[PDB]
Amino acid sequence: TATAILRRKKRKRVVRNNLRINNMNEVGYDDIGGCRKQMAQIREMVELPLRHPQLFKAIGIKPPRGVLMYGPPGTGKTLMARAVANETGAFFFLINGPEVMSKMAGESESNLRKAFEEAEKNAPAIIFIDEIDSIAPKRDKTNGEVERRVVSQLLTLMDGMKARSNVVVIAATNRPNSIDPALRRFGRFDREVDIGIPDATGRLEVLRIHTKNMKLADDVDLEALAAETHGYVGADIASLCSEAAMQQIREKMDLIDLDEDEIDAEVLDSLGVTMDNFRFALGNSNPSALRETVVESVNVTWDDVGGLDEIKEELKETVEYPVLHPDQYTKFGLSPSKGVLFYGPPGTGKTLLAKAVATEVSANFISVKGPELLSMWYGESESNIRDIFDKARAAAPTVVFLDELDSIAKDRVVNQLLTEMDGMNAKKNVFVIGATNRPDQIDPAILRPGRLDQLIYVPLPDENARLSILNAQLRKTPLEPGLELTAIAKATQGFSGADLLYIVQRAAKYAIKDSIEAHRQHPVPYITKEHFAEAMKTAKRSVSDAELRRYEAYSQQMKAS
Amino acid sequence: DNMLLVDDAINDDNSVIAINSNTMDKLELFRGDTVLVKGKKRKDTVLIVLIDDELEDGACRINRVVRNNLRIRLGDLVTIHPCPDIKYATRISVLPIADTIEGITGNLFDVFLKPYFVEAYRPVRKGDHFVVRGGMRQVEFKVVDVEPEEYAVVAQDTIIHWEGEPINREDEENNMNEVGYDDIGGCRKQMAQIREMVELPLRHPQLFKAIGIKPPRGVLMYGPPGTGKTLMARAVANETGAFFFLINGPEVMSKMAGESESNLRKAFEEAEKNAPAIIFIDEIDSIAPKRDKTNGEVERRVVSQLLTLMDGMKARSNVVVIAATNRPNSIDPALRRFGRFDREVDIGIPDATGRLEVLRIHTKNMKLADDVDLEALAAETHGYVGADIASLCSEAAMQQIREKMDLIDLDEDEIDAEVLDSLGVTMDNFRFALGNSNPSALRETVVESVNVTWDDVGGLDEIKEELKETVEYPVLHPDQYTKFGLSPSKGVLFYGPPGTGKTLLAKAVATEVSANFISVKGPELLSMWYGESESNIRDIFDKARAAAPTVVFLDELDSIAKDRVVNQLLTEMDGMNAKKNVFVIGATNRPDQIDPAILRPGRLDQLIYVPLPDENARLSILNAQLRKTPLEPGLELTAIAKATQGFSGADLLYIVQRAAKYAIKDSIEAHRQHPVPYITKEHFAEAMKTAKRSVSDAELRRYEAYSQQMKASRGQ
Amino acid sequence: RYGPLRIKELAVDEELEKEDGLIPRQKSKLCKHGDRGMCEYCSPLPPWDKEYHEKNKIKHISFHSYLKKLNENANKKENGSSYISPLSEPDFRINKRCHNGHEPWPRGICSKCQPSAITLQQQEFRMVDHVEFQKSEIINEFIQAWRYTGMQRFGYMYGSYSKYDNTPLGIKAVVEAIYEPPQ
Ligand SMILES: Nc1ncnc2c1ncn2[C@@H]1O[C@H](COP(=O)(O)OP(=O)(O)OP(=O)(O)O)[C@@H](O)[C@H]1O
Ligand SMILES: Nc1ncnc2c1ncn2[C@@H]1O[C@H](COP(=O)(O)OP(=O)(O)O)[C@@H](O)[C@H]1O
Ligand SMILES: Nc1ncnc2c1ncn2[C@@H]1O[C@H](COP(=O)(O)OP(=O)(O)O)[C@@H](O)[C@H]1O
Ligand SMILES: Nc1ncnc2c1ncn2[C@@H]1O[C@H](COP(=O)(O)OP(=O)(O)O)[C@@H](O)[C@H]1O
Ligand SMILES: [Zn+2]
Ligand SMILES: [Zn+2]
Repeated sequence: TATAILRRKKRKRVVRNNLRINNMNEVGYDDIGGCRKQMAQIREMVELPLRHPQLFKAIGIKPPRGVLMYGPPGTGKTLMARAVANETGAFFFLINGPEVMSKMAGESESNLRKAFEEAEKNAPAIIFIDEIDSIAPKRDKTNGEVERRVVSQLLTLMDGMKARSNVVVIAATNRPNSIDPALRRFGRFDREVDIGIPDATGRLEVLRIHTKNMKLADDVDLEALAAETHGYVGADIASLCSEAAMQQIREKMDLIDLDEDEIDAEVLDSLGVTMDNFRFALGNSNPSALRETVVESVNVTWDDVGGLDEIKEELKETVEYPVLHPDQYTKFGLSPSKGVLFYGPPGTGKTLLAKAVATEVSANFISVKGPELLSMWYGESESNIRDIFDKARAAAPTVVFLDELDSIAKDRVVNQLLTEMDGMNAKKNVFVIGATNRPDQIDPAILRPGRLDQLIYVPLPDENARLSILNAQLRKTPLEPGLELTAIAKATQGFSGADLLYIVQRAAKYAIKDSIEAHRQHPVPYITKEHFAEAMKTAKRSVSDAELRRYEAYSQQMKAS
Repeated sequence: DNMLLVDDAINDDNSVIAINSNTMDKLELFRGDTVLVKGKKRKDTVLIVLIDDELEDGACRINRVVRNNLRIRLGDLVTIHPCPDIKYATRISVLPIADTIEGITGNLFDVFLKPYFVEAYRPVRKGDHFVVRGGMRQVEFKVVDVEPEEYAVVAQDTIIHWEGEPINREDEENNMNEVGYDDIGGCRKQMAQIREMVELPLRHPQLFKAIGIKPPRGVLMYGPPGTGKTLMARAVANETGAFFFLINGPEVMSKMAGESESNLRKAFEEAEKNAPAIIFIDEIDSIAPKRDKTNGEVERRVVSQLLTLMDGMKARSNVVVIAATNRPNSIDPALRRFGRFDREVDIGIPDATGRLEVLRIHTKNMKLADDVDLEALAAETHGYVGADIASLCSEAAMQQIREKMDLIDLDEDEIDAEVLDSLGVTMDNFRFALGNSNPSALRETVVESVNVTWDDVGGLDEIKEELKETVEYPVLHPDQYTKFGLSPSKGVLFYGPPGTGKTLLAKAVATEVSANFISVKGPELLSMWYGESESNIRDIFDKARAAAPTVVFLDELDSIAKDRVVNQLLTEMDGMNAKKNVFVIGATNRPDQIDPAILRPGRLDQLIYVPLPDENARLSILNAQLRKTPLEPGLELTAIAKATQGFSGADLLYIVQRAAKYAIKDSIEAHRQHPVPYITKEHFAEAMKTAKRSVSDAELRRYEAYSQQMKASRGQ
Repeated sequence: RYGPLRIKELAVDEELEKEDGLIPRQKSKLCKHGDRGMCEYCSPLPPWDKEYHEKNKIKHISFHSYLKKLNENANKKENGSSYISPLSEPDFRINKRCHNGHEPWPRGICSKCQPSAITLQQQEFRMVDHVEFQKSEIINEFIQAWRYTGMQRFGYMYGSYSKYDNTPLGIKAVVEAIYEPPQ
């Protein structure tokens, strides 16, 4: 069950080199890391149909064929496909999207015909239709005759392929909805796999895989780099390493005479990548995966947040029990609730609560910020709500955090969201968590049963919660020995978490200012109480009293009702 | 050692070099030795070594022709190496220069070359020049072809083929390729970037093998049209010595259907087959425009073929692809990911020094008159790209020709050489050309550099220190921020009455950290809102990233911040990496009208008030605006500054401008009547008589009330 | 090689290459311009003009003229490229070694080394234009062979090539003798 196929080179000093223990293909499972679940799914759906076809005969079923991988560009879909194909060691026919699309008119279809015919002839075969979108975009995108001839030919070949032949088709596309919808029916690319950005452990694995040949200096802390790099896809990490090496060589260029074709061997052998080079590369790099909705994991437990004990218990009862113990729910025959809606003053930490809920069920987390909602409302966002929920289904269990519903729920977008939520499978674990500061403005239609009906109030932090938050925010900062914070926490009655963050940030700013002054004068390794007092002299609440009274009145109305 | 000094040789032989005895001993050379000499631009030649003690130790003498061939000037350094493996030229094909051979009758070969090569054994290499002085004539030639290649010794038995059509001289000059770095000025930063990104992968590939990394391949340059992108690419290619394979966009897109793909495939195949190579895809936007543009199949097949070729070259081949586009968003987005044009370079309008360098580069063949003040022209030319400066020089020359046209007979087709000598451009001609100039770079947002210090902004010391601690410290001491684990602040929002000089503060902040400055005025934002502009916010921030450390400036943001545009701006601000040294500075007069979303933390949160100038500040502003004006000796502006309480900087500028207008009026009237080199205090009094405040009391009170509210909001 | 290839070929090719073959045309009655200055109908006719060939009952275009057409179609001077060979003999055999990650054809193939569909089409340029028999005896004896024996024959025909004025940049193969192999 689960990742059961992963447990236990490339079918292959001189002996070690021969046994593999510019064109160095045949990258095995070793050359991939941080995507264990998806790799396990692909292996399970590819190997067994080909390596061991007699099991299906013994049990008497027709194995699924179409496999559709999709995820943000650069996550390594092509790498995974090539690795699986080489590991299986079967006739591997490779077809690219643009490569076929670049042919003359009338020749981009005969190539597909011959490809499928040859794959059938030499079974078992694996066909990797890379960038399938280019040859089968959305129906409205292309109206030309050729752009429909190609799609029709692809569909006919796919339908004709479904037979005893041990041939499996794999396709890759960044946008799940970009593919022609007709390609996602039974007997076609039905099984779908979602690739999400890696987590800290995945980033560490990727960095180790790429950083095995570079002449790394001893003062390298790859763990720190993995911790700092957030939202970096594998391609971004490779670019980071390349940029760091480029920076190292640039720094060493002083002793390098460019005029001479050759260089002194000692200088060439003295190259060494330092941590500062990696930091500079991080400064230069610029990830772009987060620009669009992606699937990622979170590791927030019930300790980075303060208070809200009743809220924590309510969320546990709502989400954990259906996930951990569905058997008792079936015993009582009651289906679990679908969504939840957090409301309260801003800055109380609703995002952290959503992340903690996702972590407890060990479910992937998808987010939709306010600007994303506005972009979708204006109809200039590449993705779509249907796309979001399709990815959520493919990556179940999942938690979809819709932030700032008030912007759109002041509607086409609201109607689409309602339809998607209603159409959700009852037993499938697709939780929806909404965040809003103005519950009244929200369209009441969303609050009907079977929807975001479970409203939860998030109160402002209490003295204990304020102290806990302040301690958590200052944990990773050099503080003066015996530096108390209870007095500050008590003095910050009515302060939201953002206010405490602002206070600590200003204190650190004063500390760094003093340190810079001292260094220029020549000292300040800590953040002493004077900086905190100076910052506090200017800090103040960010929530007006009337807002708090309105929230309290709404909570009282809900309780009474 | 072998870095011999260049000097003019007494002899007129084209393959003889005289060297010092001491250097000859150092290099173990001897008389009559044929040696390979390398100068500049990778130029090489073969010279017969002759001992000569007259030269100082470490110096060599070569004649004019050899220096011209080597593209080097007297006083430079040349490297001389042994050439013992030079074979005799089996067959040399040589043709003359047409202009030189004009007026020659009979067989040129017997007249000039036959005595020149017999009993001479002159080494000859392709692309060299040799001049024969026969009788009363002197004729230059070219080493068109040599067998064996590429060079060999012309022996007595060597066969010489002089047959062939004359070679026009205009080709060598007017086709002046092989342009070195000395032909590019004002863009040293981008030139250095391209050099460090191209030369090292090609010139020293073993470096990356030693470090065991895959060097970046794609490169994408972009900037305003006419900024010398093609010139920079050509210069880099020529200096690197790689197999340059220039490809044009319009040229490829003008072929019949089914031919552009073949041309691209053939080009890439040839580039691969002759590694190392440098492919330059000019005007790539004309090959792969944005998706929303032409949807025709002929417009998609070319893009798909280009993508396939780009993806297919990942191998041990030394191929570098350079593309040029006017804007980054024109190219299809698919061409901006890993394994493709992932490295970007931005070209911006030059500063004063850049314009001076451009003028000197172009104004070296002009017969300029003595009264030339290139520095003055550079100061008075703002926003000119290189092409505009070249056009300015051409127009000035045309104006000079027009002025001298009086002494020319148009009907006669011959002009006296004396008149031609008198030709010379003058400063008035350049001023007229400027008057006829039509700059167009500024019509869109463009990266630029500013040079304002903490002296053009009077007073406001607390604001200056706040900006310093907000911006300068992160850039210069990021290690401290890392030590304390504090993320630097992104941007600030300046608010206050108009005319306080917010733009000056932004420029000063940009200058202090030595950061490029990008400006986005209100009309540009409105044009983006209506969608009739050539650029979008995403493009602006992409250019800001490319030209980091940059400072983006928005003016009168309240016009759009009263929304699709604001949503795009928020998305871009959230997207940018925090570590990137990009600061977004907004300026507005009605802060409360700004959308609250803009003021949230992680965005333009910091809010800074810009008060009106005070008495000392007003005096400093007046003095600064009058530094380059002739004033009345003994005149004091303290009284004027005192009397101008409550006036803005724009008001003081208006007062000074009116005073200057009155001064010029009086001077012109006096000259017509015919004195007043400066401005007397009476003019200043007259100008002040018309003074009018640009700020009403109610608005100032409202600004003060808002400031008090903000202070109370942070006072507990 | 930074330009056109360097090799020595038949003299006919050289002499033909030296010529340009332009067919001059005089002032058409439809022109609107002074004596000097040619607009669109008075311009010289390129040697590859298909209209002239099909108008004069010539079915093909004298290969050298086709080479001139190809050279004119591209390869701008002084810039725009570093020379691309305009003529390439098509090859259909599958590349035995492509290796984007796949193995040779016998047990693996990609879409980059797959022979694309072949579009057969009548060629438009004929290399050799006119085959010329020096004397009637040369072939009369050959046919006399069949007359006497009654069986078919087969023999190579040696000869040499030369210009052919009757066609734009045309070539003629003059056959001198016939040799009959043992068959
Ligand atoms: N485990 C990994 N996950 C992600 N990237 C990886 C991993 N290991 C290596 N990489 C690097 O990440 C990049 C992935 O390239 P790849 O071509 O597979 O990406 P892609 O976006 O899936 O491709 P495609 O163009 O086919 O859509 C390469 O640099 C590869 O070296
Ligand atoms: N228990 C808590 N209460 C309030 N704020 C917290 C708490 N824990 C962490 N935070 C801080 O709250 C910030 C995010 O607030 P959150 O409410 O999740 O988003 P928003 O402010 O948009 O509603 C983080 O920067 C975090 O440091
Ligand atoms: N240093 C320079 N920077 C910019 N332009 C320059 C410079 N030196 C010369 N120029 C002139 O500016 C023009 C640059 O043309 P360019 O913009 O590169 O052409 P393209 O439109 O192909 O990009 C040319 O006329 C060139 O002679
Ligand atoms: N220290 C200063 N304070 C205010 N204005 C100044 C100062 N120094 C110069 N100025 C003038 O103020 C003008 C500002 O113009 P403008 O941009 O329209 O207003 P603002 O800069 O306030 O937005 C400039 O033309 C400049 O000459
Ligand atoms: Zn005419
Ligand atoms: Zn192949």
